[PDB]
Amino acid sequence: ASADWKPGHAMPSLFKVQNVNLERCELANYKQSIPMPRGVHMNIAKYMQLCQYLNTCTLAVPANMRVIHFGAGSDKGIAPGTSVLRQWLPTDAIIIDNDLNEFVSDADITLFGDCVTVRVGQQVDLVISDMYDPTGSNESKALFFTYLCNLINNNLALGGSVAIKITEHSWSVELYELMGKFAWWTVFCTNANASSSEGFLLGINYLGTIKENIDGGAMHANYIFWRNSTPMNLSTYSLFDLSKFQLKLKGTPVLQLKESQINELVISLLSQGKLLIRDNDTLSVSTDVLV
Amino acid sequence: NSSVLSLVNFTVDPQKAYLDFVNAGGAPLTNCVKMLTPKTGTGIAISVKPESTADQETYGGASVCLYCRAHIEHPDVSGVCKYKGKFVQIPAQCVRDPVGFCLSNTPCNVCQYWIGYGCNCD
Ligand SMILES: Nc1ncnc2c1ncn2[C@@H]1O[C@H](C[C@@H](N)CC[C@H](N)C(=O)O)[C@@H](O)[C@H]1O
Ligand SMILES: [Zn+2]
Ligand SMILES: [Zn+2]
Repeated sequence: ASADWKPGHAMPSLFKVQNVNLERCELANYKQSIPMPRGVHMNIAKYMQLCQYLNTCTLAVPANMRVIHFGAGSDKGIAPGTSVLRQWLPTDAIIIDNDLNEFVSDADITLFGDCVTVRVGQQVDLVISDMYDPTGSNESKALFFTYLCNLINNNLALGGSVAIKITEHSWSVELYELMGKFAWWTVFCTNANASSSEGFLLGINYLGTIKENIDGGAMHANYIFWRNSTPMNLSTYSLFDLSKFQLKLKGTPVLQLKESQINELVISLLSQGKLLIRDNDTLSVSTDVLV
Repeated sequence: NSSVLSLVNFTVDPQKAYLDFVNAGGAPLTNCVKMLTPKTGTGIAISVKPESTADQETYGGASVCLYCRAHIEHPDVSGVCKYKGKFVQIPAQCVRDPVGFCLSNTPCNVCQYWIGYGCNCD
């Protein structure tokens, strides 16, 4: 099984183009858990495998790279994912993380409270969300997805990317449809958490304009159809060799351009992971006082 | 964890309170963030990326800092933590209590290795 040695599985176009009803998700290895080496939290393997898959994507990686990590906390009050992001990202990357509840992390900036209180003063380069709310029909959810959808439309650099956790029941029509505004997208399921309906909705290289017309409710039905169709074995073999784990130091340029200047060359560079368009000031991220 | 963490809020000497506690048999603080790394690093104490050798484990810095973990003021004159946002290498034989180890040891200054656990300056 070569897929044992890959970090996970990505939803193929074979299933993106289907037209099916939304069914219940039925996973054969449900209630099974991958063992971890003593002292290693499972979310370490899960985040590492997500980073490993993103290593194969055309991520923009500038100097002073702007990364925000939502849902970074745990009931243990620690943030293993943020530490993986620190291990993965360039040393000069700026990591901001956030969670409803108190935690301690290795981020540069840590903000407690509802993600809606998180004020992004300037556009960012990568958004990671592990936000999940454990609280008959399976309809599109609002929750933190309204905030994330607006962030994509306003506070994400052209050329930027997102990786947003969804599950069978925690998902959003609008967020699937926003994936059509990236140069490429998929849902990525780690091998470490293969027995869960969890997936990471990836949008790679934001274009600010519709490249693919997506029916978000039908696409979540296709995602579940794919999960129901696809054996996935628990595994972390991809973590055995970590000699190339760190994100490539691409030196991706950051340009300021007006909308009228964005021609086919610029679209092409954004789409190849070779450019970001946004301000180059210093990033300001803070807690807003709401209501 | 809630036990020893609340315990160091009842003292003016959190370091001694933690060390005395684990020295008396108390359970070390758990849930330190242990990284997966190619055991091919330099072995220095604190580093921007993991640097464990074959005889070490690397941890997220904030998670092995008593002051970070208990949300109490750091003693450093600059007010900035020496571990937070960095990675800390722990000798393999001391992984049972990384928080106590960091409270009990010092990285060399003319050299970045743990004194007694890698620093060969004498
Ligand atoms: N609306 C929200 N705003 C900020 N955080 C949220 C929100 N909703 C859920 N969360 C967080 O979602 C997190 C889900 C956790 N499973 C995250 C685990 C964490 N990513 C890790 O590295 O282990 C919980 O800590 C929630 O508090
Ligand atoms: Zn600290
Ligand atoms: Zn020395």
